[PDB]
Amino acid sequence: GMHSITENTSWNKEFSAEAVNGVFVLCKSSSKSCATNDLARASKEYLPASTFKIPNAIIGLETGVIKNEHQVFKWDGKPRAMKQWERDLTLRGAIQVSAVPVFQQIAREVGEVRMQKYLKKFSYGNQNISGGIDKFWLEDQLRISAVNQVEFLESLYLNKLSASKENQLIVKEALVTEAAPEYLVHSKTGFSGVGTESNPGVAWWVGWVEKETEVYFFAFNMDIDNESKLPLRKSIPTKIMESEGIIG
Amino acid sequence: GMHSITENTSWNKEFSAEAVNGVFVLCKSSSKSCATNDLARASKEYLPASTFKIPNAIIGLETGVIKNEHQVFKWDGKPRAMKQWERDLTLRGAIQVSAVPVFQQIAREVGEVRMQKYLKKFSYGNQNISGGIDKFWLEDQLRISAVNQVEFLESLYLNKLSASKENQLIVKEALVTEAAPEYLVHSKTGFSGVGTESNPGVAWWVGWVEKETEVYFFAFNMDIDNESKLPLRKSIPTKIMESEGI
Repeated sequence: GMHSITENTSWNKEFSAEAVNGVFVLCKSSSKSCATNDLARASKEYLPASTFKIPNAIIGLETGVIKNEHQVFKWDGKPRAMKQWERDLTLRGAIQVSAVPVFQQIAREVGEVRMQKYLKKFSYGNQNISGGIDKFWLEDQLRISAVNQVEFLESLYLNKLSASKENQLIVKEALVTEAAPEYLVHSKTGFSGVGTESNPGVAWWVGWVEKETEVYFFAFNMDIDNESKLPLRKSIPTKIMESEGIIG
Repeated sequence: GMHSITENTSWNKEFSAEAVNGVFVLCKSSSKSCATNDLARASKEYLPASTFKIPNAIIGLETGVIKNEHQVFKWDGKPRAMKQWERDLTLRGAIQVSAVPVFQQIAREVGEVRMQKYLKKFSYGNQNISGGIDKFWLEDQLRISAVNQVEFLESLYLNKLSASKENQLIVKEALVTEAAPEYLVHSKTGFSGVGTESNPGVAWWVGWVEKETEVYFFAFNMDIDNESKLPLRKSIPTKIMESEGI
């Protein structure tokens, strides 16, 4: 509830320029002041892909599966699907390089019962974790909208998720992607893949920006059927936020 | 403490090149593996200046003087020593720009008895807060060594100070100064001033670097009698950390 959202089709400019079907949701201060290029798509649910590392990390910490912020996730030396992952990682490292196999093992250890419990507590999308504990967020039935991502991140920002404050803080530091004296960005990407014939994949960028004493929450997604379009998931939102005087 | 520290006078190069008198302490993983260019100076206590914002912030939160990490520190329009501080500020913003007025008010509200209690729990330097509740970490009185800085920051890193884990995490995020996927820096500057006739001031840089799965704790100070030398408080420790692959 209490979300107040205004459609502003002038933001479509950055999408049509690139022939992208997508949505940006941007909120100033709180979910009581949000704008989007597309009201319908703002509420449409998509696979979260690696944006699911945010709740997964919090759940891993809450359940004790992740011992504390200093746990090192060791590589067993066996092939992983991206070279970036073939190394020992911190929790922050694993989140920042989107190290799927690290979070797959976290998920397995959390287990279905506890995972379901926390997604209900977090109101995380359709809360559908069916299809395999180590892959549901990448290829099964879990879906969440940009609106819901914004409400979830706002809760995280405020430490109001149903988790310890210290666990929320740990995950928040892990999400910092830009730090300057008066400008701080927390963000996470996701990418489900290129989809299938007439069923595109989804790319995400979600997070929040603290500028001076203001805070802006954001969530972006787009249909994607070609990996070469992937950088648009950051550049389109960056341009919109620049046009609003934010990126700065 | 349990610090194991080795003198390496090869690190003196980057000082004498710039005609600087100072010390660098650098530890890999923990205080059990540290190196310095000068053991004696590494243990010598100096005025912390704005590096004191780290314990002061923690104590601010512990005592409830700081509401929480979302507290805004409103400006009241009265001119301040620096333009930069003539705006409202978050906790992080105030630390990052070293907004002394903000922390003076925090200190006053904390009070002597509590400030003393906490500096004792933290084993923070000589624990000398005499000379006025809002003055003691500037101009003389309180002094801390580079070694003690490292030990304190390692405790903070590990959430082992006598303070809530929450409050430590809040202050740790306020100290982030560089963020990349597998490189994270937490750091804080200090600079007491240019001081006097061979009673020079002190510049500090303290913090830690997380690179891949390793962590490095550092503390740097140098004598400074000329505001123009101030960039060296970063460049000398940068050159040394670079030479070690950090």
